[PDB]
Amino acid sequence: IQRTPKIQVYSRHPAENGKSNFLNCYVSGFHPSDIEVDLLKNGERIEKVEHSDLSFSKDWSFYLLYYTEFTPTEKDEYACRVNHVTLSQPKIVKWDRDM
Amino acid sequence: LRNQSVFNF
Amino acid sequence: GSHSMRYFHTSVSRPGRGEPRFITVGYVDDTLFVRFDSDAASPREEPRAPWIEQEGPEHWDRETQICKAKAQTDREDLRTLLRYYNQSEAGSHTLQNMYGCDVGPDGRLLRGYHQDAYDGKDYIALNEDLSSWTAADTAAQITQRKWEAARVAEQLRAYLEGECVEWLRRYLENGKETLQRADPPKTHVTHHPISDHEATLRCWALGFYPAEITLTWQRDGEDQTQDTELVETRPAGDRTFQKWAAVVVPSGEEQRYTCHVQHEGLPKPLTLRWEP
Repeated sequence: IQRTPKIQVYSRHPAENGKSNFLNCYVSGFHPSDIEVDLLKNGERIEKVEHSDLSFSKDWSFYLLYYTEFTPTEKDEYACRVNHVTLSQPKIVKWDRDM
Repeated sequence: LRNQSVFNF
Repeated sequence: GSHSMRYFHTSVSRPGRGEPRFITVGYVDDTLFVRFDSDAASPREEPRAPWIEQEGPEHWDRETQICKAKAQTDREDLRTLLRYYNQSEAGSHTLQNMYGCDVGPDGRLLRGYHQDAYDGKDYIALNEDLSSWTAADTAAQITQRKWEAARVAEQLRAYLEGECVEWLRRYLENGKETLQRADPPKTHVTHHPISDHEATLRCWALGFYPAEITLTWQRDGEDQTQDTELVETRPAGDRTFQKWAAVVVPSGEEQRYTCHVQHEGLPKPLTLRWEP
């Protein structure tokens, strides 16, 4: 029995072009715990990406926060790419400043 | 502060 | 208000890739304060909150010793569970344990916990009485019998009612600046046209602590439970949390909708509307 991750891509503070912020990808509600998470800048993998220590919810499902410091702009597109044993292919969720 | 006790299944 | 202390443990076997990875974290409410990772360069119980840094080296040694002993018993338990569930030694399996206590505003014990899961399913749990067990199946019933013979529940009860509550009280006082401060949510409503005939109203809550919050939309004063899209509460990365609730509204009917916000940091629940 396996649970597929829920994925949310968002910023720490409300986005303002030219101002430093943090880009977050929160993955949650998944089982087993092995998971691959990438943050993308214009479709390419961001190198400086940290993550929280593995923890779990009351229903035993796992959650992780992946994050990086970034300066949002009008042109630059950001996304989060997730792979897990429940996914036949990597799922990409685009960053939408309104979500 | 953690529980120091050890128990096995 | 009310508070909790919890320790979470996860062991994940990886046959053919060395020994199981063990990761354990401790929290007071929604604040991480200690972590231990068996895959770290020098595994130790590491402080993760400024208010715990004051604890001495004898304290770090104790905690590290417990984490190492728990990684070892988990490795033994993962082998045991292969036998109890008649499984091959080829697959990866997960063992999870949580234990802790809840206290009220007066610091008295509200309840204690000790529970385990195997491969993401309940295995065995200490009941709220701190004296009896709930076993999920005939394999967990074997552990129940062993734990009843060893009077494990009595040992757990003594820790949960004693050290667990006393150290939670100690941490709450040492961390009173952050642990006993509730940050109310920063709230606003955004409007997003979907088409000529409908738009999205999204009610936001940002920068709040602790994570617990209630965000709801009403139409003419009636809760819109079925029609509200509610995202899971999410960490911002600066200790605070975020959440939003959205409803699809027909053009021109925006003033029939109201957003309701409940949070510990709020003396009274808030009511918001889409302003322009």
